[PDB]
Amino acid sequence: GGVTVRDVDAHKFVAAYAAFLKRQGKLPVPGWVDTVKTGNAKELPPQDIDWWYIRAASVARHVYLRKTVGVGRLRKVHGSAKNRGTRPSHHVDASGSVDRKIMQALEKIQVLEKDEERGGRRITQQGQRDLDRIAQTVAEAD
Amino acid sequence: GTPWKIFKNTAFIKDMFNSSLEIAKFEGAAIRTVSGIRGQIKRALSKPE
Amino acid sequence: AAERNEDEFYFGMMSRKGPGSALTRGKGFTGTVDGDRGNKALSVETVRLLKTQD
Amino acid sequence: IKTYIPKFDPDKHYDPNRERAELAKLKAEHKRERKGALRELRKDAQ
Amino acid sequence: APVKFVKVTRVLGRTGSRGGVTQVRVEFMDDTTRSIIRNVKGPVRENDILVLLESEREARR
Amino acid sequence: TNDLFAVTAGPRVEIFSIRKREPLKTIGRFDSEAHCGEIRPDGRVLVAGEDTGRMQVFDVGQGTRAVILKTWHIHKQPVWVTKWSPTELTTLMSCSDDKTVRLWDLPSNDPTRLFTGHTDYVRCGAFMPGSANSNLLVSGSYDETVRVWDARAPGGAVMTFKHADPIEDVLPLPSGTTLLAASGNA
Amino acid sequence: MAGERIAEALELGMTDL
Amino acid sequence: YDVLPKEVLAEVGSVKLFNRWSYDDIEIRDISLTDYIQIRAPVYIPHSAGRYAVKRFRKANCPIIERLTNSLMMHGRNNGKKLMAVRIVAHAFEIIHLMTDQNPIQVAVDAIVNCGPREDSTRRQAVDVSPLRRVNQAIALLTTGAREAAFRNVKTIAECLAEELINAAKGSSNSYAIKKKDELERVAKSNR
Amino acid sequence: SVQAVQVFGKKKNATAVARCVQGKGLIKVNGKPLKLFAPEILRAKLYEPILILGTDKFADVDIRIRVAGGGHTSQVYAVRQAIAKSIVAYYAKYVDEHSKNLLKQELIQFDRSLLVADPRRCEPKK
Amino acid sequence: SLVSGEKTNFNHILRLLNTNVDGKQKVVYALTQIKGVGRRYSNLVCKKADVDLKKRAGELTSEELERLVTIIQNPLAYKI
Amino acid sequence: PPPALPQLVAEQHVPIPPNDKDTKRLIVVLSNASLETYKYTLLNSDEHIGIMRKMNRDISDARPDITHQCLLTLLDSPINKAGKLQIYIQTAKGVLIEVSPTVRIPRTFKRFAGLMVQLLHRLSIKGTNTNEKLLKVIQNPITDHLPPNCRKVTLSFDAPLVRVRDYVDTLGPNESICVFVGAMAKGPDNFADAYVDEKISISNYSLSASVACSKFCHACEDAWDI
RNA sequence: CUGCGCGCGCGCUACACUGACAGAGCCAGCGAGUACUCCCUUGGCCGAGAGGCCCGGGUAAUCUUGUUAAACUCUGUCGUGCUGGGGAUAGAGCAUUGCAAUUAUUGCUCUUCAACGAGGAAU
Repeated sequence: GGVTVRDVDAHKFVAAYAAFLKRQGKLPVPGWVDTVKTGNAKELPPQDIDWWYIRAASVARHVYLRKTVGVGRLRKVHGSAKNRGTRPSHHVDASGSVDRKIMQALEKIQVLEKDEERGGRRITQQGQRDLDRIAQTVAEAD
Repeated sequence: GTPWKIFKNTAFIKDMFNSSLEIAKFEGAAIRTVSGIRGQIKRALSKPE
Repeated sequence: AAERNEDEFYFGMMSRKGPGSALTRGKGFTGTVDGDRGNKALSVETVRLLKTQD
Repeated sequence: IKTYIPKFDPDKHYDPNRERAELAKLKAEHKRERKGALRELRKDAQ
Repeated sequence: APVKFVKVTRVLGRTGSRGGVTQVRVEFMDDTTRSIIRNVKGPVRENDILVLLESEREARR
Repeated sequence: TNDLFAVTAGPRVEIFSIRKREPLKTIGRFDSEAHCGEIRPDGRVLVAGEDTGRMQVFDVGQGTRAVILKTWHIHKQPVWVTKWSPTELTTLMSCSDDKTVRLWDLPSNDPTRLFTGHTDYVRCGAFMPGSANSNLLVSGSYDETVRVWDARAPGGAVMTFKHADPIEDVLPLPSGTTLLAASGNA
Repeated sequence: MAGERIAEALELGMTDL
Repeated sequence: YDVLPKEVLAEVGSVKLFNRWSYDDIEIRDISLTDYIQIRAPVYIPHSAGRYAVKRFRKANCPIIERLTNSLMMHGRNNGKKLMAVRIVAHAFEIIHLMTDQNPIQVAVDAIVNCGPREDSTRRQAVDVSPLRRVNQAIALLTTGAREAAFRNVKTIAECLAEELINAAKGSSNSYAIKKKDELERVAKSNR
Repeated sequence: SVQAVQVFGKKKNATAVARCVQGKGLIKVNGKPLKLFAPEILRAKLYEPILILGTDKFADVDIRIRVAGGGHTSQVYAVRQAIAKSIVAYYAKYVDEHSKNLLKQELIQFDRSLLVADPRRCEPKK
Repeated sequence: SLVSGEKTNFNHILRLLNTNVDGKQKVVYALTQIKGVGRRYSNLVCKKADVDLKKRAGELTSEELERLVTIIQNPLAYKI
Repeated sequence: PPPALPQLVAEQHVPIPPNDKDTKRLIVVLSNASLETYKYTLLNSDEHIGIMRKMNRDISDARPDITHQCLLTLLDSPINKAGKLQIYIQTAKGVLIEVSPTVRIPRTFKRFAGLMVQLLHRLSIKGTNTNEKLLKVIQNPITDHLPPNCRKVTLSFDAPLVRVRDYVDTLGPNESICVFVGAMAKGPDNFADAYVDEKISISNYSLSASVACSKFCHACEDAWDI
C-alpha cells in the first residue's frame, strides 16, 4: 500500500516507538532522569521511571509532522496548568533541559537534524525512513 | 515621580511617595507629565508601598 | 464595514481573489485582498525559447 | 470511646501563646487605626 | 391489594387545588365505563396512564 | 481462545499474557494475601480469596482494569481456594481454612449452600466436570479425607475416601469418572 | 369552591326531598 | 467503507448504543411508562445536542440514556462536564454486562421502571404521581444513590452506578433508590 | 470538467469546509483521517452520517474537511454536519434527484441538525 | 503432603529503626511509614540496594532487610 | 452448617460509619429541647428563675437538665457501648445536633452548659486527642440523616398500649428504629407529627424522658441480644 | 480585604473516589505588541526549576500565535484512612523587576503540613 505515521493513531504509535527506542539500547538518557520533574508546573516526577523514550518518541513524531520546531515551542507544548495552590491556575512552560537533551539525543541517533537555515530542528530523512517503518509495524500488529 | 507600568490611560507611578498614608493625603491631586499630559491621582497601590 | 450590502456585485469579483476567511485561506490569512506581482504561467514554446537562450 | 475535652464568648479569640495572640491583636488594632485615619483624611480632602 | 391502571380523560382547570397538586378525571383500563376524579402531583397531560393503589375513595380537594 | 492466565504470589496476583508472556497486569488490592487467582471461563472476571478471610471478585479487561464487583467477608478465617463452576457463569465454590466448603452465587450477598464434615484445614477442591455430574463437588482436606458432595442434598458427603497423608491437590478427570487425590509422597 | 358549594347545596336539597 | 474502524464495520447492521448494545429486544415492563421512556428513536452515544427543554413534555422524547447522563452530571463540580458522564455511562454498562451477561439498556429500563414511586405525599395528604414525574424521580434517585454510595468510597461512580443499576433492576432492597421508593410509598400509605 | 462540491458546516464558533470530489473512498479532516480526528467518545458522533446512509454511498466520493474554531464538541458537530450536507449536495449535483431525496429523507428522519444548523438565539419567555 | 511453607509467614508486623510497626504494604510504601522518610525519598533508597519495587515488605531475607537500615543511617556514604 | 469458629480475640466494636444504612440501629431524637444562650450560660431554672418569673413566660420550659440527664442515660447505656445507638437533639430554635456515640459528655451541669454554649456558637466540638467532630450542628430536616428503612415512632400518652419487646420484635431484619422522645417538662405531642408514622405509649403511667429512653434502650438490648 | 455604619462585605481555595496524582491524547475565542526605541518574542545552546545566554521575525490577517489555554479525553498509580483530600502557617536556599525589595514585590526548590468531614438557624 504505502505508509506514513499520519496513517497511525497517536498513542499506539508513540508507545510502539517508546518500546522500540527502549529495546534498541542506543538513546542517551542524561543521568538526571528519575531525580528530575519535567516541569516546574508539576507535583511528582513521571511514573514510568525510565520514560525518556516516551518523550523522545512524542518529540520525534511532533517534528516529523511539521517543518521546524525549537526548544521553546516544546516547553510550551509539554507544559500545562500549575496549581499555584490557593491562587488561580495559569499555564506554565515545561523544562527546556528535558527537551533540548532529547533533541540532542535523537540528533546523535540521526532521527532529527538542526535547521539553522530557518531555526529549530527538522525531521531527518533517516528519521522519515525509521518513523514510517515503525508506523507500518504498528499497523502490521493490528 | 516616574512611571512604573503604563496602560492606555492609567499608569502606575513609583518614585514619588513613600507610603499609602501620603498617597491618601494627596488623593485626587492634579498630577502632570513633563510633556503636558494632565492627570489625577486616583488610588493608592497596595503591594509596592 | 457596518453599512455593507451583503448582496453587492461588482465585476472585479470575477477577476479578483477575495479576502476569504481564516478557515478557507488558512494560516496565511490577512484581511487584505492579494494582488498580482506581475508573474504569469508561461507556455512551453516560450520557455523553450528562453531555455535555448540560457 | 476516646473522649476529648472541649476547648472554650464569640467576642474573644482563644490562643495558648500570649505572644502570638498579642501580635495578632496589635496587627488588628493597627489595621483598624489605619483605616480610620485614611477615612478621616479622605473626607477632609473632599 | 391489587393495582389499578387508569388513564386521564380530562385535566381539570378551576379546582382550587393547593400548589403542584392538580385534580384530574380518569377512566379505568379494565372497566372503561367507570371514571373518577383523583388528585395528581407532577406534570400530567390528557391521555396518559396512571397507576393507583386505592380505588375506593373519590379524592377531595 | 484467549490470552490470559493468572499467577498469584504473595499479596498480589499478576495476570500474564499467553502470547507475550509478560506481566500484563498486577493487582495488589489485597490486604494480606491472595491464595488462588482464578478467572472465569468467560475470561473477564477474577476471583481471589485472601488470608484475612475475605474474597474479592473483580473485573479485568484485556488491559489494566481492576474494578471490584463484589466482596464477601463471611469466612472470617482464611480462604484457600475459590473456584468457578465450569458450566454456570455465576456459581462459585470456596474451601476456607476452618472446616467449610460453600457455594456462592455472584448476585447474592449470602452463600447459597454450606458443606461441613472436614475436621482439619480444607485447602484443595474442584467441581466435577460432566454432563451427568452437573452439581457435585470434590474437596480434600488436611484431615487426610477427600469428600465429594451432591449439591442437591446439603447433608454430609456423598462419598468419602480416607488417605494416609495431608491431601495437597485434587483434580477430577474430564470423563468425570475417576479422580486424582495428591497426598504426601503419592 | 364553586363545585363544592353546589355539591353541598345538592346534598341539602336531597335530604329535604 | 469510507473511513470506519473494525468494530463499527462489524456492527454496521443496526443502531447500537456505544457500538456494542442493541435496542432491538427491549421490553418496558410497566404499561404506564411506555410513552415516557423513549427507546423508539435509537441513538449511538447519549451526547446529542437537542433542545429538550424548550416547552412542556419535550423531555418525554429524548432517549433515556441521555436522561441518565444529564442527571449524572449533578453536583457543584460535575456541572459542565458531559464527556465524563458519557464515559461513566459507558463504563457502567460494560460492568453491567460483565456482571449479569444481560442487555444493559434492558437492565437500565427495568431499573427505572422499578424505581419510579407510584404515589407520594404532599404537605399532609397522599396523591398519585404522574408518569413523567415517576421517570424524573426514578432517574434522580438512581444517580443520587450512585454518587452518595460513591462519595468517600474506593469505588468510582461507574462501579457504584453499575451496582445500583443491577440491584434496582433485580428489585432488591440493597439499593438507595428502591429503599427510598418504598419509604415514599409507605408514607403515602400511612397518610392515604 | 472535474466533479467537485464545496459545502460548509456550522456550530457555535466551529466552522468546517468539506470539498467532495470523485474518488476512491477516503475522508480526511485537517489532513489526518476521520478515524483519528476527534475525542475518543465523539467519533460515534462523527460516524453517524456514514452509518445512516450506508457505506455504498460513500464508496465513490472523497471528502476533505478543514475545521477551525470552537471546542472539541462544536468541531465534532461541525464535521458531522459538513459530511452529511456534503454527500447530499454531491448526490444532488452529479447523480439522480431521487437519490438526493432518499438521502435527505434518511438524514432528516434521523436528525435534522445534520442538514440545517439551528443557532441558539436568545428568546426566554417574554 | 509436605510442601515448604518457608515463605507463607509474611503478613506479620516487622520491626525497624524507629517505628516498631511496619507490616506488609509494598517495599516503597513501607518506607514512608518511618518518620522523616518521604514519598520521593523512598524510591532512591531502593535503587541502590538492588531490591525490586514489585516485592512487598516481609518478602525479604534477614540479609536484605538490614541493608535498608544501614543506608537509612548514612545517606552520605552511599553517594547521593 | 459449620460451627462458626470461636473468636479468640475480643472485638473492638467499631461504631456505625456515617455512610452506613446497611446496619440495624436505634436512633433516639430528643425533640423540643431547651438550649438557649443567656448572657454566656444556658438558660436554666437555677439562676434565671427571677428573670423568667419577672417576664412571666413559663418557668418550667427552660430546663436543659432534662437534655443533660437524658443524654447521660443514653451515653452510659450499653446499646451505646455496643455501638448500635445514634442520637440527635432538636431544640426549640430549630437547631438539630448530631451527637457522636464516641463522645463522653461532662457529667456535671456547669461544664455541660459551657460545652453546649460553645457548641451552639461554634457549630462543632472537636475532640482533644482526635480531629473528628464529636457534637455537630447539622442541617434540618431530620429525614436527611435518618435511614431510608426505618420506623419513626414517638413516645406519647393517648396512644394505645404496646409492649416494647413485642414492638421491637415487630421490627424487621434490616429495619432500624427512630424514636422521638419529647425532652420538655410540660407539653403536647404535636411537636413531631410531620415526621412520625405512629404514636405508642409504653406504660399506663406518666414517665420522664430519662426513664422513657431507659425503658426503650433496655428493651432493644434484650431483643437484639447484647 | 475594598466598601457601608475583634465586628462587617466582595472574593479565592477546599472538605475528595463524577477524586488527587503521574504519564499520554490534544482543542478556542475576544486581544496586544519597538522611534527617534528596547515593545510583543520564535528558534539555538546552558540550567532540575525559576531563569540565563546567542541570535532571530514583527510598527503586524505578513512575526510572537494554530496563542498545541484550562476544565476535558485516555492508560496507569493511590483506596477511604484528615489519606497521596486540603495546602494555611513556617524554616532554609536559588533567581527576576527595580536606584531600592527589611515590614518578607513576584518567580522556583526542599522542608514544615494548620483549619476545613458540606456549614447551623435563618435569609
